[PDB]
Amino acid sequence: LLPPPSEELALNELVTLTCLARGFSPKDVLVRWLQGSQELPREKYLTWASRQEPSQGTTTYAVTSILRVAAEDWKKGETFSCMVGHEALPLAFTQKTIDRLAGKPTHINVSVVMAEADGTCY
Amino acid sequence: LLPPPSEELALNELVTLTCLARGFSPKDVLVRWLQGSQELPREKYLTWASRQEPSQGTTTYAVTSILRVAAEDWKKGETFSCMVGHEALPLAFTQKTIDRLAGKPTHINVSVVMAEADGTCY
Amino acid sequence: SPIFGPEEVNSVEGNSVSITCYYPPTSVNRHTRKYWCRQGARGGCITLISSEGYVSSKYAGRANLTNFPENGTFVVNIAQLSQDDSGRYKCGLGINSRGLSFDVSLEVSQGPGLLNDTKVYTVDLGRTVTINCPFKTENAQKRKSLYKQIGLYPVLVIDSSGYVNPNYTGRIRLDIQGTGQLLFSVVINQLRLSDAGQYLCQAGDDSNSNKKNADLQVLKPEPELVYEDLRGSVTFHCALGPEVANVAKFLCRQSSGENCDVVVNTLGKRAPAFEGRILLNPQDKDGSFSVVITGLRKEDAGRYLCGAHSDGQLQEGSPIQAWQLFVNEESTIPRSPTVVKGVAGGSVAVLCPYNRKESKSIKYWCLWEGAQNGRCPLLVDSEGWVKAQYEGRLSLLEEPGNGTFTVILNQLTSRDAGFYWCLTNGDTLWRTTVEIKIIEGEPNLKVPGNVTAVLGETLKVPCHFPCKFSSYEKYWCKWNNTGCQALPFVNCDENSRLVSLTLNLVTRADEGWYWCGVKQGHFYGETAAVYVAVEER
Amino acid sequence: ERIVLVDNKCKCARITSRIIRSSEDPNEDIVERNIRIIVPLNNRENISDPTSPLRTRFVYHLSDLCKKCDPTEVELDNQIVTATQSNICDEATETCYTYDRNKCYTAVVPLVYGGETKMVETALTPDACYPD
Ligand SMILES: *[C@@H]1O[C@H](CO)[C@@H](O[C@@H]2O[C@H](CO)[C@@H](O[C@@H]3O[C@H](CO)[C@@H](O)[C@H](O)[C@@H]3O)[C@H](O)[C@H]2NC(C)=O)[C@H](O)[C@H]1NC(C)=O
Ligand SMILES: *[C@@H]1O[C@H](CO)[C@@H](O[C@@H]2O[C@H](CO)[C@@H](O)[C@H](O)[C@H]2NC(C)=O)[C@H](O)[C@H]1NC(C)=O
Ligand SMILES: *[C@@H]1O[C@H](CO)[C@@H](O)[C@H](O)[C@H]1NC(C)=O
Ligand SMILES: *[C@@H]1O[C@H](CO)[C@@H](O)[C@H](O)[C@H]1NC(C)=O
Ligand SMILES: *[C@@H]1O[C@H](CO)[C@@H](O)[C@H](O)[C@H]1NC(C)=O
Repeated sequence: LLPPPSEELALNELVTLTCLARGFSPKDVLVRWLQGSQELPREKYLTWASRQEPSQGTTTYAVTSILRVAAEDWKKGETFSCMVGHEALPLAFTQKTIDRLAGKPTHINVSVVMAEADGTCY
Repeated sequence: LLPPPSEELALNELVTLTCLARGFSPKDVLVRWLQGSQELPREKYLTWASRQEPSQGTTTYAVTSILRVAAEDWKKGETFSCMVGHEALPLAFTQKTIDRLAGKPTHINVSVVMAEADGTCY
Repeated sequence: SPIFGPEEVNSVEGNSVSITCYYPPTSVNRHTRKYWCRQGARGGCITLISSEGYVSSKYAGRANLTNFPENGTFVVNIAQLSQDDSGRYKCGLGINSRGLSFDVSLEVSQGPGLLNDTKVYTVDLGRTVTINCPFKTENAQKRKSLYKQIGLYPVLVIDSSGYVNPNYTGRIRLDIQGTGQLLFSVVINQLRLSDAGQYLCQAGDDSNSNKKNADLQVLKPEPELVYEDLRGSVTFHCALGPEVANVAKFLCRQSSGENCDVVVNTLGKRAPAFEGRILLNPQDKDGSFSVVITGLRKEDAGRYLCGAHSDGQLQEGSPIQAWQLFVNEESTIPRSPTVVKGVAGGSVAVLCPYNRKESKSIKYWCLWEGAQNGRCPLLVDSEGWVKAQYEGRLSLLEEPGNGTFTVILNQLTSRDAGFYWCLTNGDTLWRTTVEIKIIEGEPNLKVPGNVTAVLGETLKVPCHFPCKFSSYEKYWCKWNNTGCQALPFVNCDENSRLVSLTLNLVTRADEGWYWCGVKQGHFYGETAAVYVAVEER
Repeated sequence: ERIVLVDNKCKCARITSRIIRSSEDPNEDIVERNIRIIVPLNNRENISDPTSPLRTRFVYHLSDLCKKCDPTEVELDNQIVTATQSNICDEATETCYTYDRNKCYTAVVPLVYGGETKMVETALTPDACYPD
């Protein structure tokens, strides 16, 4: 489950999320979305078919999906989830979750170099 | 172009601005003053003659000028400008400008805003 | 960062010096302020002499500074040097607190005083020298030893009867013109850096251990500064003496851990990274040659050495020259395609840029053979000479002009792949190179084979083009030694094909080559070609 | 401090980046990013003389500094096509905070010559304005 592009974030409109599943052996799969704990109805998102991918012998398949949410819900701190059902999973389902503070940096240094010390170089 | 002295601002009657030109090889020079973006008449300021300064190598010259303006216009925020024309300048004239916020400032306010430091720079 | 000069500078007291710094010749950089400043400790970088007329109090009467705008250089002279002038300095442009500078190091050594009881000889690294030693009229039947005070041991490793060191083997002799008079001598061939120091000569001994000194100085060569830019070219001039005109000479590049890496040899070596873009020329009567390197990348900068040996490698005891190269990279040379693709039967067209104010010159076009040394036979010039086997498929055009000319080569084959150079007769040459790769496919334009003609009647030849060329202009030519210019006889009838050609009486003056082409006004494009003979009946 | 991404001279901002293959945990490593802002304390808001007082507020949008809108050349099949490189360059119009060493900045001032007036032209940066 992938975070939105920053260009979309710096415009104050709807932002977009992407789900990806790959490497599964029969072409039968289910994708659902969630917001917090509420399942969103399936007229709010677009999901493609399930096609096979170029690989080395053992045939496998892939599928994508997207979902566009409002920037105030993202910036407040509401979380979202993509959920995938397959027959070869032992508990038959998988979840991923994303929000802000996902790829936030760990260190920030700020230096205010005053006057009488300006020593930059070309 | 030099700001007024500190002790002239208290008596609140008139102030004076100084314009110095330095280090030019022929002794011919012109000096003109502006208020805002309009030229002042020639009979309102005083310009001395060009004289030869002490030697640190090649012989060079210097000239001065002063202009006396009302102390209310300095505190409104009017700008004054000094123009010097010489044989060796590129477009035959150059200028400097000054007002109340630039020169003996007694206050430095600066606010720097950086928007998206972690933002996939491509 | 684009500023360059001599990194280290040495002299002695009382002598003068001359320092040169280089800058890009843009018009801001010619009119701005130049300065020489002494980067001391405790913060500042105080200026000593400037371009506007400032001379300091310590430099009064001793120095000046001259700006040469057409070179892009400025020189600093300093006379009457002392020992307090040793330190770190800086060239520069503009304001000191920015960084448009270059660091220079200057060391001044104490001279000679009241120890002048020796006769010194100076010599280049890898040459001959003599050490004269006056033989006298009684000390013949002793040993003619020669120490060298390694520490303070008297280290006799030379005797004048063959009792030599395995270190100093193969190059030491003596030759007799003594037997009573006051000289004999020893010639030392192929000196090293290791063979310096003080020599305590003798010739026999009368037993007071009476001493004679004769010291030598061996010096490593001073590099010449070369200043070039990105996508340009350089030439070195290797000018060793005529003594080694039958030896194999070479050119390495110094690396970090004392390692030359051979760029060219005379016995046929090359790096892989210089394929297509290097030349080596035959040497003159003085035994002096030149090495040309084009298409300068960023990593080409560094020290270079040219020398001579029997094998073609940097060995100790060989005479060398030196250079230091700087690639500017704030260049004004326009960028260009490096590779140009084509298919068999099709055409190519490459643009070759020169300098705009050198437009009154003659232009050339190479083919880099690269077999033995590196060699440019010409194929076509702007005078009106073409090669023999390139007849009917080569031309040089002066359009678009004003920075660029154009050369067209069609009827391609799989053996036309190679590296090609473009040359002028101007003052300073850029030499640009392009690689022609041959890929698979078929040509866009389509013409028939070679046509005949009956004894005097109308000919008609078609020439097709697809709808990607519908936006463009169509023309023909007849090829001669001075290029080609278009014809009035064409129809261009069909809206998306069939630009024709009509020759309504076949004379003998038409039996040549004809072209069919595409151009966007000034820029040229694809081309096909056919021949038209005339038979007997 | 190894590879330059942005070197902007209308705002005088420079962004570099470097993969620091750190010592501990030698199969993972960090990505460092350095930003340098030089702030002029005596420039105006518009670059003319009497505009407005000295600028006291400086704003930098990294989505605008990293922008790329000049057309490029791409070899797809056996062809040269021209493409754009950005989604947002619907348009100079940007405000500059500093000058630039390689460009002139001039002005126009009316002065009197006994009779009429003229339209005398004045250089604001004298090093870069020689006709050459
Ligand atoms: C920042 O300041 C500059 C300099 O003052 C402004 O540019 C100038 O704007 C004036 C007024 O729009 C222009 O004057 C016009 O001149 C033409 C004749 O050329 C005349 O037809 C008009 O009636 C008017 O008088 C001037 O050409 C123009 N450009 C210069 C001096 O190069 C600029 O608009 C200011 N920008 C901002 C964002 O404040
Ligand atoms: C470019 O630099 C060269 C140095 O190689 C200058 O040539 C010398 O110029 C001085 C004049 O100050 C002469 O006295 C010398 O005889 C010149 N030659 C040598 C070998 O030193 C040259 O002047 C510079 N270019 C221009 C246009 O001045
Ligand atoms: C001044 O420059 C000239 C170059 O014309 C040079 O010959 C002379 O030695 C310089 N004077 C000094 C170093 O005192
Ligand atoms: C040559 O090129 C320059 C720069 O592009 C241009 O200003 C000039 O007008 C050109 N000359 C001609 C004759 O086209
Ligand atoms: C074209 O055909 C003529 C017919 O004899 C021949 O002489 C000539 O060499 C041909 N040229 C090519 C390039 O095939």
